Amino acid sequence: LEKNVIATQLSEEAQVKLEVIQSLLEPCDRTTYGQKLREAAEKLNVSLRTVQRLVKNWEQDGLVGLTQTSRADKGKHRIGEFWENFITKTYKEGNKGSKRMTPKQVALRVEAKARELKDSKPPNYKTVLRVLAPILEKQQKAKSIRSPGWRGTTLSVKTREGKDLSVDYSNHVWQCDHTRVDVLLVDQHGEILSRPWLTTVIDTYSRCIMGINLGFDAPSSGVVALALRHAILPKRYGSEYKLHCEWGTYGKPEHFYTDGGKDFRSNHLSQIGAQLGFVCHLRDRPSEGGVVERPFKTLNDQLFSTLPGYTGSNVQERPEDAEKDARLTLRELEQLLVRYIVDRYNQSIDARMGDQTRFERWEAGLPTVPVPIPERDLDICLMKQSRRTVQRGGCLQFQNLMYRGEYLAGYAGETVNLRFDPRDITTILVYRQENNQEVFLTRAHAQGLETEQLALDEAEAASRRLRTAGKTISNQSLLQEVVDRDALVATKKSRKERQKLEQTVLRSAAVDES
Amino acid sequence: LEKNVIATQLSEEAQVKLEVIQSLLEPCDRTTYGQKLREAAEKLNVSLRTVQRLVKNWEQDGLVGLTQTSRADKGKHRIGEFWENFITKTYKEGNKGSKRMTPKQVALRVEAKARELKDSKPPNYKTVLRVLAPILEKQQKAKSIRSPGWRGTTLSVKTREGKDLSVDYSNHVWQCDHTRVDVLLVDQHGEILSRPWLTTVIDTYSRCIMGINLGFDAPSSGVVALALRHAILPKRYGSEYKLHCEWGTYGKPEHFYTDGGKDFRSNHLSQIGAQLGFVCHLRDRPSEGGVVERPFKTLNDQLFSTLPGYTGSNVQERPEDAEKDARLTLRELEQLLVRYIVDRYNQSIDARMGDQTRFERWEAGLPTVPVPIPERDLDICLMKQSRRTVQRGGCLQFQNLMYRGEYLAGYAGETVNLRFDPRDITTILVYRQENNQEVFLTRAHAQGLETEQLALDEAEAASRRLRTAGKTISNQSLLQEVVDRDALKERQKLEQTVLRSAAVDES
Amino acid sequence: QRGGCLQFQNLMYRGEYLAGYAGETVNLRFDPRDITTILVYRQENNQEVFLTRAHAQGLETEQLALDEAEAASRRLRTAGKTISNQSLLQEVVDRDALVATKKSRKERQK
DNA sequence: TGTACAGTGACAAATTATCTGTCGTCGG
DNA sequence: TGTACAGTGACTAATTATATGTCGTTGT
Ligand SMILES: [Mg+2]
Ligand SMILES: [Mg+2]
Repeated sequence: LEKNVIATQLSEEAQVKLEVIQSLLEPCDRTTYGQKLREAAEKLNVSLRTVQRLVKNWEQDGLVGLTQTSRADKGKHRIGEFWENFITKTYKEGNKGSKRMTPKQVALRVEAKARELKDSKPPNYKTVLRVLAPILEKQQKAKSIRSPGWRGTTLSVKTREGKDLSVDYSNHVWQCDHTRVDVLLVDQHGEILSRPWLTTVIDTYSRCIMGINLGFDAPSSGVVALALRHAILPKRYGSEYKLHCEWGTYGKPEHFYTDGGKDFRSNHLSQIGAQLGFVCHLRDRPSEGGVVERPFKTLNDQLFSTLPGYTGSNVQERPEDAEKDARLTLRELEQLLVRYIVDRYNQSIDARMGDQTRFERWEAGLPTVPVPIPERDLDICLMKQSRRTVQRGGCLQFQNLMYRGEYLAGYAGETVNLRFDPRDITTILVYRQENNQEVFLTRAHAQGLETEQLALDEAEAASRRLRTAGKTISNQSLLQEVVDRDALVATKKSRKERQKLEQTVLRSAAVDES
Repeated sequence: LEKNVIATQLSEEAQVKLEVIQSLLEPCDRTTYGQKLREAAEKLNVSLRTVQRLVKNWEQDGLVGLTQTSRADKGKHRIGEFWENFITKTYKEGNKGSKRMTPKQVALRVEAKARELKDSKPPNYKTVLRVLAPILEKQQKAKSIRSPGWRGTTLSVKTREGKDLSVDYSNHVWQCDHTRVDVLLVDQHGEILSRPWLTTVIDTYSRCIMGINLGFDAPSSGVVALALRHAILPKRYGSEYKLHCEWGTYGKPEHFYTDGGKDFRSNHLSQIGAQLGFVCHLRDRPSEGGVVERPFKTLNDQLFSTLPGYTGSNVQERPEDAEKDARLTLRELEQLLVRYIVDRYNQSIDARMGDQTRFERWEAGLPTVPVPIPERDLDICLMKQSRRTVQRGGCLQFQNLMYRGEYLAGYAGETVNLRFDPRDITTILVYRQENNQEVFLTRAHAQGLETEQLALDEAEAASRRLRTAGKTISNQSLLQEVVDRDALKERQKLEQTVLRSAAVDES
Repeated sequence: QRGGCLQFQNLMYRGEYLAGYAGETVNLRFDPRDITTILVYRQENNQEVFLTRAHAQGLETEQLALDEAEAASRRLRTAGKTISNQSLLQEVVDRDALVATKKSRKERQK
């Protein structure tokens, strides 16, 4: 084991004592000790015994023997031990759970106990503040602790299962999460809508952003599936994005690492994982998600805080003009956000490295050039209805719609896996199991509405209105209920319901991409 | 103007110059003074001309003439004006409206313009911070500015009319506004309800709290009417409040001063004010009404922060256990809050004075002891229906309910002023205009409901349900649309039940 | 830093008994001829007190001198400066500033 | 003149470990 | 070992108003 003490900058009295010690450092003759000790007593204006004591402190200890020594009672209160423990316990107990008691309130409890004990001289307010001083101080360091982070090139990710998985190359481990964007948006007229949701997908080996989905829709496994589709497929943008670089990323993960939200623990994402072959993993804590969490802070600082309609990070920062100053449509925010991610964010230097651009680290990081996946083969993203049973005459029933198709009647009594798109359920793909291998059977079409379209949400909402009204349900009556609601909304003086208008602007951006 | 300057912290070099000047205070002779200069040139390691300059700097400035003055460039920037104006206005434009541009982002705009102009030395980010530094300190100072306060016995309350009310004595100007308390309360079963609303009525002259209302209920001209009657009437509290002094505070204001909430700028408070004879006055800014507002910080600091279920003053300071650690019901919180106001707060020192309690100053500050008003005469709190007309058959129809009155058939076709209680609309007081004055006529009653009590929000909720149910309008039909929804829960009804249990304990 | 870590010359140093001092300030002493190991001292009223040793982590085994670590650090700074806030990284800043500015729709009436 | 409670600089008093004299004791 | 950007001490280079000599000029 080891120990040492070193003097800090000497005080002026300690400097003088240093000159006296140097005056007493040379001699070898008892006569010269006597001479220089007596002149040192005169120089310090002290007794000869005092100079002897000073030399002995510098002999048995360092320069810290000729600096002053602090008192033994420094940091001990002179009030009784009962009172110091009473003040300490009263403060701590006053803060259990939701309660928040101030030192002044503690002082009132001290005075109340003093009346019970008939103590004419209890600790006053300043003494209570001093007694609680270190208790309040420690707290202020514990809240502020910095984490070292990782040093680079070697990285692993801690899962909620307690397992640590390494990250070895680009597209080894993707991560994803959603946020509100801190910007208010307007419709194509200039009336306010909502703050949109931004979903990002990001590669853990390179920190390069793989894809995004920006829209008014609340988070869902459908939103995660749209974001995976954009991440995975090769990307191209028209001149209206004004890009100078290309996003240039594509291909599919080996693992997908997420929060514990229902969106990522949904059966829909699990079916996407099994078809594309990328097992999912839940993060242990939000602090393990640093690679996906931090980019939202970076976007707030570099991008969103400069745009009209900025709402601040939270209500306490909200500019009073945030609703007076909203101007961007969703299509215009996406033009800005994609220019930023392609020309700026993915072109910045990768932290934990300093040598490499984030994209260059993705591209050089690849084990091999990934083979592009044809867009039609992201049909895997369709939801599966785990079974339906082929009824007599080849019918299937799904969400109250009745479907028939080109071969189904030969399979009556079997169970088939319907695979469907929630954006348009008027046609469904039917798959069956043969030799424990799922195979394609046919496309099934909702009888009598093959020329229409219906999202699953329209069919579900119209079905509730039919059940509430007490009317029967069939393909024609369900279709009539849907087109009648859109006609009734068209009679409204605003033609607005929040979702109908947010969907109109979102769909207008979605179908302007081509 | 006068123009003086004084030196401080002189010594560090200057004591050597000071000792030189002390050696030179007198032109003793042309022969000897030159020798004193040539001697001082040993203490300062410098020529005769440096010592002659030192003596001239001393004689023309005094002690600051010993100290080295700061350079003329101090606080000026060498980057040139173009860049100094570009950097200053870029920051300012980028923090316009909702934008909050950082100096780093300003530096990026500097590099962008320098690239356009083919400059080679666009100011460095460290110098951008320095150039923007002065206009950041100003912003921080302009937020931090303290205001003094009324000092002594003289006080002039500013209104939105630019008129000031001179507050001369107790009950001259009361004040009121509302706020949330910062504690989550529970029902009598221990499940979460919501954070109550607290109303306070204060007298401006004494700063004594003259009345309160605490409840889950919403700010409304009803909650203001209830705060008014609790303030005006003599106060009684039982032993379960454990009070050791009395809230001996009552009587009628001459003026009532408020924020612009719809509770206060309302016909209902106008009619209360005209019948009680007090004038309604509007607060010009939140910062004029500190006598109402500041009771609320003191209560957070002295009372509510020390109670379980405390929620903080805002969402960034919310204790994460607040939703799990709630324990008090509305009846406990009132039994604590009333004690706090009677034993502590009204008994503490009036801060403007230092030598009176808030209650002592109120009681001594009355121009005379006011007579207690009869509890029946607080029927001026009853809401007014201004212009309903008597139908043939001696009838009045009102919020779907139909009413019959003892002389009312004499006045079919005439117009009547109806006074009613939102807590109990089974009965209506009917007044009519005669000789251009109101005269009382009769106590009309909802026919077939004389044994029954309906509050206005129940008749309203029953009417909404009845309209949407497609059933007919009648006194029972409305009662039928109450008694099921009664018997069969929704937070507002659960809140109302706990609020009712407190009102029961008031009886 | 947590777990008893210190940063010096861009290397990360781990202290042997240091972990209880996270969030505290310490001072430190080393021989410029070899900065693979650093001596950590606590600060007190007139004295530094020797606290523990600390060793460099993630580096090569060969003993690291101080001048050599400065050199490694200027090679990183030189490499970073080759990506000289390079023009792509700024060209965006005008167009971000000019999709805004152009959209003055906050209060436009007829 | 918005406002009033809790936290914070500035100063004074009682207590105690620490530095100084003076003398006595022991060693060279 | 969460994660990566904006603000910040600590040090250095370029520019300048300023302190120091040296001599010429004038007043005493
Ligand atoms: Mg999340
Ligand atoms: Mg208000």
